[PDB]
Amino acid sequence: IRVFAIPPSFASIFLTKSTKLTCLVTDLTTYDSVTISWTRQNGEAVKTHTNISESHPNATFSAVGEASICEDDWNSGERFTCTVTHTDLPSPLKQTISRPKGVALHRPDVYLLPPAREQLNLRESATITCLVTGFSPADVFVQWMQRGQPLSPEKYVTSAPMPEPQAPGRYFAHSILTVSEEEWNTGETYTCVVAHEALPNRVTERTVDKSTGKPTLYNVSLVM
Amino acid sequence: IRVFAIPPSFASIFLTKSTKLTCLVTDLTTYDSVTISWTRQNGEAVKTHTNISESHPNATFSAVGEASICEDDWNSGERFTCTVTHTDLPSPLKQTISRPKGVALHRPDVYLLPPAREQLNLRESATITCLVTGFSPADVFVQWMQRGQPLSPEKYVTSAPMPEPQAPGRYFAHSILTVSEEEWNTGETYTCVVAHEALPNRVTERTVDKSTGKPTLYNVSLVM
Amino acid sequence: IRVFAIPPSFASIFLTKSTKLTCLVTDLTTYDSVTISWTRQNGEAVKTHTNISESHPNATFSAVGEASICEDDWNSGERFTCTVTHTDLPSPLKQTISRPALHRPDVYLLPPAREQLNLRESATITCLVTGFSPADVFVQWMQRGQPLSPEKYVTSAPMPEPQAPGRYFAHSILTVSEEEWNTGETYTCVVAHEALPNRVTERTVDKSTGKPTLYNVSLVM
Ligand SMILES: *[C@@H]1O[C@H](CO)[C@@H](O)[C@H](O)[C@H]1NC(C)=O
Ligand SMILES: *[C@@H]1O[C@H](CO)[C@@H](O)[C@H](O)[C@H]1NC(C)=O
Ligand SMILES: *[C@@H]1O[C@H](CO)[C@@H](O)[C@H](O)[C@H]1NC(C)=O
Repeated sequence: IRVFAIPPSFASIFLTKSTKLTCLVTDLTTYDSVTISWTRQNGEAVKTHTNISESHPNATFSAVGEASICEDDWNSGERFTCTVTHTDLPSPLKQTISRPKGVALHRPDVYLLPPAREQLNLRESATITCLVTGFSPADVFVQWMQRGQPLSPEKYVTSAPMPEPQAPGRYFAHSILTVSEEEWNTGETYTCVVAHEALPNRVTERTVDKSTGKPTLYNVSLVM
Repeated sequence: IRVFAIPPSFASIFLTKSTKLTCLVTDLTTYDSVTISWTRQNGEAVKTHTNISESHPNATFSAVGEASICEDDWNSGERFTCTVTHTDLPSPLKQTISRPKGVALHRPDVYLLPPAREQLNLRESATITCLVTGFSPADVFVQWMQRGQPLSPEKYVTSAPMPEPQAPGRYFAHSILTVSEEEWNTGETYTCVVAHEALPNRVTERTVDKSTGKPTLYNVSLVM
Repeated sequence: IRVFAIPPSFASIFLTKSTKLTCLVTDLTTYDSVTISWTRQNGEAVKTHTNISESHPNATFSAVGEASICEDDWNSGERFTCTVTHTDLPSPLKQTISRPALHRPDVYLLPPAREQLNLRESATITCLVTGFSPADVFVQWMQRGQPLSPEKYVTSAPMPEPQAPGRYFAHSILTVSEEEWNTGETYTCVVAHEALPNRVTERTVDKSTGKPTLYNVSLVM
């Protein structure tokens, strides 16, 4: 008898802008016509929690409860409660979840690092790493665009926010993208956008192409 | 007694992120006891309002109503209805606002333009000019940010979007920022963010500095 | 019960060089048998106003008065008056108009951004007209001497300048293909504004406005 609550984080909002919060019911015996509800602080009602899933063939419990909310009732501090009643535990169970205010917010420095000359001199495939350093709290959304056209998410891989070594309560994350290096010899655009809550407009874009940190070599200084 | 619907445009529900619909009435007698009621299509209860304007000099009056809603509720077009009831009206007066759907969407190709070499010869004050072209519908937002932090909202002037010459349904707007010749000749990178309802993260940005017209491989100088 | 005129602007003089006075009536309920009378300050007669107007489509009336007066009395302030004699009024009403600091624009053209000459399909040249007062410059665009069509450029209105107190700015964009602008193509923009001494300024940009003309560096393989 556990009831968990999976909330929507910044990666889940910003990918969709359609905040849906999920109440997970697990650890019972396999009974049908489950009774769950999603309620506010003031006891009202929401969208129905359709798309019930299958149960478990290892005989644990499976029920989800969704509700589509819009964002300001999730940030202002309204607690959202999933209520659970059934045949095993027919007593009213309350699982409350909200957004836990009381944490700082610093802005992510983003550096997009171009592929190293050891990697390119094989001429097989290059990987570009967007480094999203310095920020707090967690839950950043890193995604990649190839000149105003979002790349397929089978291609990049974002890390998880692991806490920074020398910085106190901050984080970092990474996101690598494997370009075929034949596409990097034309060297098009490759911008990395990073959606955090502490930015001014909440979206930062950095870009790197084949000639970005290249210094000037041929300093011709003719004098007369 | 004329009524005016001022629906929040995309500029207004982007720069505050606090969608806030308002409606006004002019040509009204200078008497107290205003009621301006907002409602939905189904008829729930909305936020109240205060801060009613003072008298007109021409023995007339104007009253104002402010509320707050959700953004998906705008994009769903629940035509919110504001009704005037007073001790000087003969009849109920009303307006129904919505989202005017039935429109295309198009991407603003921002281009940031660095000042004319004629103007960095007089040596007082440049004018950097973000050109925001190609979009549809109207109502783009442009904001200038120098080194993360935003510049003062009266050091730059966005125009109003005007229909582009050959392409029919598209528009263009401009925005100019004035710097002096000492701020430009250090470089400062001067970002120009463009907020528009057809961009994937709804915020794009460009940047220029005085080393952008350079060819940055050769530094061909010339001394005397 | 009002009458508003359409006085000549600088764009109304300079585009046509056939300056004219026009005035329309409003808030008057619809009727017929109206007379509008264009009349000078000292009362002498004018060009005979013709081309009678129609009713308003909002249950009211409009009426038009035409005239063609040359520039010396308009630039000095002949307070031109268009009298309405209606049926709503047995009191005929005289509505006068007039032509009421002077700085000069600094036209700078700006050649298209190098981000735009990678698409190779459109380029936008942008005649920035900053500094002037009063409003309503007339900007137009001449290509190789012969003036370009009025459907290949736009121009905003004046909009008051950010830091300057009572001075304006304007803009005008002219769209060319990349094959046009990458083959020479002088593209003069000419501002027409009264506080200029000659009353016209014109400036030019081709592709080669910036290479420094002593040296000429190339990058060969
Ligand atoms: C490039 O040449 C200029 C021309 O005199 C010289 O002053 C400068 O030191 C050189 N820069 C570098 C990085 O070598
Ligand atoms: C580039 O050339 C300028 C021109 O004098 C010179 O002052 C500067 O030091 C040079 N810089 C580099 C990085 O080559
Ligand atoms: C320099 O001049 C030569 C001949 O006039 C020409 O071939 C070359 O293209 C010029 N340089 C550039 C960058 O166009």
